[PDB]
Amino acid sequence: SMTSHSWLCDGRLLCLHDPSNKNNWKIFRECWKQGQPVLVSGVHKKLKSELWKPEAFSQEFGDQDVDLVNCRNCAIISDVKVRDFWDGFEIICKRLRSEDGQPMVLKLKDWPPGEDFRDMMPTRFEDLMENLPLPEYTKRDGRLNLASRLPSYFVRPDLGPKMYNAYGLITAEDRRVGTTNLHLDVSDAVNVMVYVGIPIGEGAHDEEVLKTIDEGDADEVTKERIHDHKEKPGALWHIYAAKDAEKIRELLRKVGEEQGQENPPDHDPIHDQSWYLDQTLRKRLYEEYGVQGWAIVQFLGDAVFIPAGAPHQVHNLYSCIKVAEDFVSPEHVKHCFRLT
Ligand SMILES: O=C(C1CC1)N1CCN(c2ccc(F)cc2)CC1
Ligand SMILES: [Cl-]
Ligand SMILES: [Cl-]
Ligand SMILES: [Cl-]
Ligand SMILES: [Cl-]
Ligand SMILES: [Mn+2]
Repeated sequence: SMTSHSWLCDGRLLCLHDPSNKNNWKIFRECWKQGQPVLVSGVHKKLKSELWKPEAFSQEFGDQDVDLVNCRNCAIISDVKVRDFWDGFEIICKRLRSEDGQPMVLKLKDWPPGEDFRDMMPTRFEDLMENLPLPEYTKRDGRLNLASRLPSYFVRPDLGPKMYNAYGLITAEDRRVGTTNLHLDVSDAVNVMVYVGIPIGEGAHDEEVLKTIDEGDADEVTKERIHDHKEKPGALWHIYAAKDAEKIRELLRKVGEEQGQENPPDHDPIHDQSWYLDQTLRKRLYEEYGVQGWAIVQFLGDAVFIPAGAPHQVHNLYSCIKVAEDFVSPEHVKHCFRLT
């Protein structure tokens, strides 16, 4: 039977089922006030699916100049055509290769660049913004979005949205690497999975995806969305409460020292965006510092709500197109205030 919502993460994560329900705020707002992330499923069913395909981005924008990142070693691939990224999104034999002859796991950096999404892609901008869940929080002009209403004593987010495009991580060694490393944002954000590409050529890599989800500490209900309903899983997230940020900094200063980094005792390993918490580090965070997180699998059409100040990291299971919008809720405005 169709229900308003369910619980993931053993009761600690709200999952809303109807992305456009006029009464969603009644279920959402107490979870949000307590500083929890929230998941909303079904956004893909509201979108024009033809606007969000990798082949359309290549045909329309392929001659633009961009930089890529090799996710395995952080090497920057400078000044290539954006088609060189898109044409290998799902077809492994078309991907740029490393010196060892293997196909690379690539991230497309800063594309579209800066605040240019709306100017470059007006039809896509309209399709995303008209179908965001919790529209009084998430729309530029929402009644509960303070972004356009605050003075300079507050850090204001850029004009969005922003697109996040990267291949899936593939090997046993890739399990310890991030697509996006551990960091925090001073605004709230909603991140929508608009396309998942499951490749061909090495298309049989479904086994290491199951081991990554399991070792990623995913709950038993999350493990059922695959096996029972064959939804397409895009990315594995870990999110931590804003109140636990300093304890995470203490763990990472101690691990940097153990590994022979030479950092002043005050440097900020979260702002540095240089760490990915693998199974070993997540267990050490729990056991040595008392900190538990939320392990979330973002399927096609899932929207992830990330609270301001909450440290978070992202590991792509398959090739993902994500679109995210920043907003400033009244519940979390303290995180962008410039005093005390
Ligand atoms: O000099 C370099 C690397 C430092 C960037 N490259 C030229 C050769 N490339 C290549 C790899 C596999 C292959 F089948 C053909 C060519 C890899 C990239
Ligand atoms: Cl908070
Ligand atoms: Cl467009
Ligand atoms: Cl709302
Ligand atoms: Cl990163
Ligand atoms: Mn972020």
